[PDB]
Amino acid sequence: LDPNFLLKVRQLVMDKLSSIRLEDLPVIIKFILHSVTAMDTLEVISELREKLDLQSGQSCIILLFDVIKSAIRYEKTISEAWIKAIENTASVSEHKVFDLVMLFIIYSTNTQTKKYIDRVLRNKIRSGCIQEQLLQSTFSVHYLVLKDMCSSILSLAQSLLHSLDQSIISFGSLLYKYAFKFFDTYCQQEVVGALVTHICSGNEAEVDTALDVLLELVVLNPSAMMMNAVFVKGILDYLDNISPQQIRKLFYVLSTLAFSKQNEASSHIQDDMHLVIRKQLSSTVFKYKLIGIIGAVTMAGIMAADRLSDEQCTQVTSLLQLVHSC
Amino acid sequence: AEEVEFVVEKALSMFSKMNLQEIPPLVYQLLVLSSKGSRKSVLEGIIAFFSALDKQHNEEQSGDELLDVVTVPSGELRHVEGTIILHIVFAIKLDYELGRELVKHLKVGDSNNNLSPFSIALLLSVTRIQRFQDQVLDLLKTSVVKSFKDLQLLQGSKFLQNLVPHRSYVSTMILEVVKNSVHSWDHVTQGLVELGFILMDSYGPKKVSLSRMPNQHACKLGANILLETFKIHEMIRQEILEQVLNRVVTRASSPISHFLDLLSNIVMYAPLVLQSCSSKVTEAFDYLSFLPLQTVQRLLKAVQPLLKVSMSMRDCLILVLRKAMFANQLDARKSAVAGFLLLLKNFKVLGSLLSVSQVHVDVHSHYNSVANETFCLEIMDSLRRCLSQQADVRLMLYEGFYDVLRRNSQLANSVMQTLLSQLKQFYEPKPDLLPPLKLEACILTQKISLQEPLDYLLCCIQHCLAWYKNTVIPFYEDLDDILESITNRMIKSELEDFELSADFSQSTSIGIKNNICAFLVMGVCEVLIEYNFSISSFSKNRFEDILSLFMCYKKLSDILNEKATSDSLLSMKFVSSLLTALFRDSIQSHQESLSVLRSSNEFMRYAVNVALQKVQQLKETGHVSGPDGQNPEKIFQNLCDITRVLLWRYTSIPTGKSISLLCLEGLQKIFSAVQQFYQPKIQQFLRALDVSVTQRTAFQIRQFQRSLLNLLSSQEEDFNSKEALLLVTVLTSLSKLLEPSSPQFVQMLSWTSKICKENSREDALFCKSLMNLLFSLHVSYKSPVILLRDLSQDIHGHLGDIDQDVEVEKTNHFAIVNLRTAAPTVCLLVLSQAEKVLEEVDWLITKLKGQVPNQPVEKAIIMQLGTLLTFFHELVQTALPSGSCVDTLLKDLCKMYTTLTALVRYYLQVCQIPKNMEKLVKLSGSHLTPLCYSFISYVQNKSVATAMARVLRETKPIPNLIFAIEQYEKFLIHLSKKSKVNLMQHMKLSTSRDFKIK
Amino acid sequence: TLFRLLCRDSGGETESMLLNETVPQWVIDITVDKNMPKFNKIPFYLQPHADRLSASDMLQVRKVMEHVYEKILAEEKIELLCQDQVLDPNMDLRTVKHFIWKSGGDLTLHYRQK
Amino acid sequence: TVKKIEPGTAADSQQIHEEKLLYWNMAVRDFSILINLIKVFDSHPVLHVCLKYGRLFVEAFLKQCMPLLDFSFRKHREDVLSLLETFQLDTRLLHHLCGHSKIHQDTRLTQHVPLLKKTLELLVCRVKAMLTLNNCREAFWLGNLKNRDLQGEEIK
Repeated sequence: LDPNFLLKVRQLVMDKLSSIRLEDLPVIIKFILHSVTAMDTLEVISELREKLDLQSGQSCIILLFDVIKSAIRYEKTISEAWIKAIENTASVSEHKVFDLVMLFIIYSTNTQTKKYIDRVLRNKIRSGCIQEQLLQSTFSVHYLVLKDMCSSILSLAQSLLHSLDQSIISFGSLLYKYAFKFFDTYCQQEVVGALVTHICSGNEAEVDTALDVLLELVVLNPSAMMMNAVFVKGILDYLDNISPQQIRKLFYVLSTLAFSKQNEASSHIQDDMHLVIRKQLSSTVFKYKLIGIIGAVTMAGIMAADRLSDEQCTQVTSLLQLVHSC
Repeated sequence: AEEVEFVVEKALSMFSKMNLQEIPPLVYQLLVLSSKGSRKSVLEGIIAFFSALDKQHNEEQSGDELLDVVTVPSGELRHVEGTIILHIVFAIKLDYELGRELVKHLKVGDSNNNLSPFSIALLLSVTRIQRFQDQVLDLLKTSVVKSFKDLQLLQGSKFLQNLVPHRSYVSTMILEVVKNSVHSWDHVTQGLVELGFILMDSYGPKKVSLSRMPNQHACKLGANILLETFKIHEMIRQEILEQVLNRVVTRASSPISHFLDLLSNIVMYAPLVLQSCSSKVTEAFDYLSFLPLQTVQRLLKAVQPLLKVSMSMRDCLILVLRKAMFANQLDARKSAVAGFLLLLKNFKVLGSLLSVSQVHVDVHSHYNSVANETFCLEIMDSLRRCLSQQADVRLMLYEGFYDVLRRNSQLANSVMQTLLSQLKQFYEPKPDLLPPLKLEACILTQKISLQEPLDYLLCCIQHCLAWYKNTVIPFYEDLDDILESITNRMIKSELEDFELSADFSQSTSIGIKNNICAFLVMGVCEVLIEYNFSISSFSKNRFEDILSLFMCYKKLSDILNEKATSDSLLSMKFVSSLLTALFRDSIQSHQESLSVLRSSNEFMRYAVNVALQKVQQLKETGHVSGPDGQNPEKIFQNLCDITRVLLWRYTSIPTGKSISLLCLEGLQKIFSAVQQFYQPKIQQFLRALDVSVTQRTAFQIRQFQRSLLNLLSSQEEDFNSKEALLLVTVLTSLSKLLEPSSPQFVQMLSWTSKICKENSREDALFCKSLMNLLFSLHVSYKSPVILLRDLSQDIHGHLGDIDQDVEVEKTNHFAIVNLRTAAPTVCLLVLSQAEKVLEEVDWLITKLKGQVPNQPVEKAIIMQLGTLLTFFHELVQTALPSGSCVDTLLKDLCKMYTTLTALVRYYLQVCQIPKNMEKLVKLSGSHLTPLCYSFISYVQNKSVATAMARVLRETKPIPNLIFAIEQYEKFLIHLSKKSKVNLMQHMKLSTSRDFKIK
Repeated sequence: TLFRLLCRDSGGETESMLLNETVPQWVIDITVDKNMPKFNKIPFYLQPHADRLSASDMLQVRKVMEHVYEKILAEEKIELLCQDQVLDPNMDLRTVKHFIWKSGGDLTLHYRQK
Repeated sequence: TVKKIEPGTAADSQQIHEEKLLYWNMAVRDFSILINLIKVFDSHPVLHVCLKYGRLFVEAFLKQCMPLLDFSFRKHREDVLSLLETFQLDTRLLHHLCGHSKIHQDTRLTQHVPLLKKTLELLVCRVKAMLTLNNCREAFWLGNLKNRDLQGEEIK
């Protein structure tokens, strides 16, 4: 057809994007995305950003995002034009949940845009364009679409925690916390496994931040962390490259997790933590004996924490007598 | 702390004595000890030890498979090195600082002799830690690019070759890292693939010279890495093909020629592709309808080796193509036509041999040829239905029917009847009605666009008919009679019957219709010229028809040209055949008929010019437009036949442009095209013209050398500048074939030097080309610093001195350097060559500086800088024009002083001072520095926003030189303090300038 | 079973297409590409009876006899032994390692003057 | 303080340019008094400060004052010439300090000479650009200033 005629009818479709129904959005978005050329890619994508509001509701949105994934699967320039549209934005209120979801979609789909998405994401976080409440709203109302690419989110989160800016570091911590809360059991174990690798890395700032996330995950979801105690306990094998301050924090999250609940699952880790400390206290190495004193005092504080029966009171008494004797 | 270092060094010495199988346990313990103490020392010892093992193993392995002294078997050596690598990588996971030391120790611009097959393989597996993935892969990317720059610089300069002993390059190391990865190095493959794609992504062609070759070499390395990793490792070949298809299957229209070649090489191992990575090919097929036509044609040609052996892929493609053709959406039927053409152009046998609960059943039925014919006829009939579509689809079919009919001789009747039916729609059967072609039915009005390419329809008909009469004979008579009738009525048409000069405008509707109709008439005349040449053999009557057809073609061409293009429709085989008979035919019977064509000089020009177009198409696109225009073997054969005629006509008879001059232009284009594309066939190419490549090339070179002498023997006003420039261009291209270590090369250099020393032409362009040839030959022979020094003296003599009170003696070393060409032609040329000399010396100093043979290198460096000092000494006191000569000289003096500073800083590191270095310092202070100030004074004294930028830009060069001299003298104070010898006694006090306004 | 055919039926039209689909790459390398398989080597270090070497498995003892001869006609003056047993000069190291060596270490051959 | 002064635009008030020219004159006078203190206080720490911050003063002069002189050279010509002549006396003492540093071969001092010499020559070229933008290129003219000691005695 006539090139100008196609643009004119495309503009007519774009004009009423707000007043159309929800089911016809996938095909309409499919038509707009497919009927583009090289020079108008920047402008059509930019116009689509401000015009699309997205405000059977879940199913239509899922089918909407499924079309976009298929529409940009073989089109790299369209994805690059979307990031350029986001980067040019200079107002916080214009950034929206749909803006953040699309950034994760391009990251998971196209592997050639990883570095560009990362660099712009650092800039928006540093400038405050992307903020915790926007991230919280994104996960809260669109965790169905985000769940299919938890590994893509976690890879982004793990990379963000390697930075040197507290604003970026705090965002990467939240990306870990929200992934743990809103995803399934398998992606939760990846979150804990990723944190364990951060603690066993060697960077001071990385270790303390990951321990902060571990403590947070225990407090909000003790039940989900009780199933991951085996991986958290594995950090005790790498106490050589951990400072005494981080050892005390590591024993704090372990002890507060074991005594968080009183179910049969917690009784197994409760006695397992006792066994580890009883043999650090009795170790021949002086370094491990000092670690056992730190851990045993840390655990005794949580057992005796006031909110305790006589049998509970004699357990903390028994542990203290062990440290005093050793 | 120091205790840990001492015990580590002791264990490093024990490495040699103990067994290799005990090394991995020692390294694991040594890495743990490294955590609480020294980290770089442990890593350096392990890397250095295993590199020596790799080097020793390579030397002892190289040789015959007889009894060899094998200290370590290759099988166990790779196993040990593999487990050492995994221990280091695992240690880095728990020790971040260990990873930083490894990157720092292996950080690259320098050769970085620490890099080795062991250290490269160590880095590739380190990429499995995402904390180090980007910086390690960036470290490797910079290493290979810098390595290729080293190789390029060494190859082009003879001065460096005599000095620098050959060293292994990072490109070679990585290739054998892939080779050694076959010993279960699965941890290296992941980073191996990413490095290959980074090299292709970062350094792929961007067509959308100094850096293009290393970029092309870097991109080719990525293809080699990916291809070799594909063959060896099965768990990674699925990822490689998916990433390759991602880059290829796009609508972005980015340059993907390098990825398409990698895809073609990968699919050569079709059983490897079908075994694991089989779904990716089918998914790419599903997207063929959405892709543009050009992408589909190139993608399908890339996967052609896969479809040749596999039926399932061919069957899946047919299903996709059939679905795409039936789709109402356009731009998908065009791809279906392209897909069905390619399948039918290449394969004689087409065809084979579901729901949730539906399965396929292996029916054991013998192949049926009759059923195959119906399968092919069904597609052929579908393609006939596409001849009523847009002219884009019609153009594809006309180009494809010739190859379809050659492949499937059983489709000859179907194709010919299809062509006949289309021709009847535009042919007037009336014996007396003019014109014989309805050019108004070929025009679609809705804006005016072309509907039927009538000229291309007859080209396909004429070629298909020609194949029919010589392939299946040992409707055709109807076609033979129509073409004769068309020829007669086109000749007797007076160009008024075609409704043609009435408007011929590029904007009005009638002008657009007239312009298109002009192209069709010329296109038809070319095809009919080709038809009448072959038919009736060499007959005078038919050749008179050709001449009459040419006049109709030429007359319409002149009208369109002066009121103001398109490719010629002659096949390259016909052009080669036409030229051979038109210039090199002496058979008695043919001479009578050929005298008709030879009598028209305009026809002579037309025949040669079309041959130049065919060669030009090869250079631009890599293939020729006409039939058999994508067959490299047949293009090369025509190139040899055309070259023989062009060589003969130019040399046998000397001299718009003349015929002999046009043959010279074609010769230059062919020589460039042959070397660019048919590199391995150069010996065959030179053989076909009428010993080795150097001996045959020298025979042609001497043959063009005599031609240049004839023009130079003529007068100044009669000097044919256009021909002389072409001869030097031909000589330059031919001289690229001579071996530098041969007497033939020496004769070529001696002849070029003699021509420059004796011939004085007033053509600036001729002098620039001649000097460029002389310098190109000289640099590959020896250092041109002595040549540069003599040329600078000529410029000084012709242009005078800035002192205005002294008289400079005219050396007249070279006659080509006269008062007109001395500036800005020769001066800018010699300055660019001295720039390359300084880049060579800067490269040597950088290597020596990082190295700590030194005494031979140091003497050569000082000898180069000593001679180049006298070259600059002549230029700084020459009255150069205020243009770019002064700008380039000031920039080059800054480079000279930067190079001197780099040499001085080298001795600061070494001298804890030889006589040659001292004399170089003395010479710089007595012959360059005081005269640089005089030149600065000379330049400055004599004389919207764009002007604002210009005036501020001119304030940069002189202060840049002042900093360079002061930086040079700053480090000479350091050297005099360190070496206890006063080097500042040779340097006078710096001279400063002040401004004062009149 | 991917495909079954007789030896004489490979030249048929239907069998050739089926062979292209089913024949694996490791058979294509030798039958179509005409490549040559690897040559395995055994590393053996000679020790004088009272220097590691690797060679082809089908290398005869006579070749090891003459290598020592240049180090110090060759067959008549030098005798090789392994595990205190004299070695047949026409015999190869592949047979030596499998039969006489009777050990899990690298093959050791001892050279002594006849 | 010098870095904070802005050249303004050619469309600004005429008296505003006059006060900036007067302000630049006072800055140069303070520079003249400060730099001249090295004749009596000629120790290494004093010369190092003069060598380092003397360059920075010239760097700020040709980045701030020089664009200002481009706008106002026709209406204000005697002031611009007098300002340049007064500043030229300061730059001459900067050149002699550079020569003094190299003559005594003080490594801590000669490591500031190359960048000061570049900026001092950059000022001479920048004055030529100002004249060229004002169609007075033929009025520009160089000369080799004599090499002097810190006290002022000619070195010859």
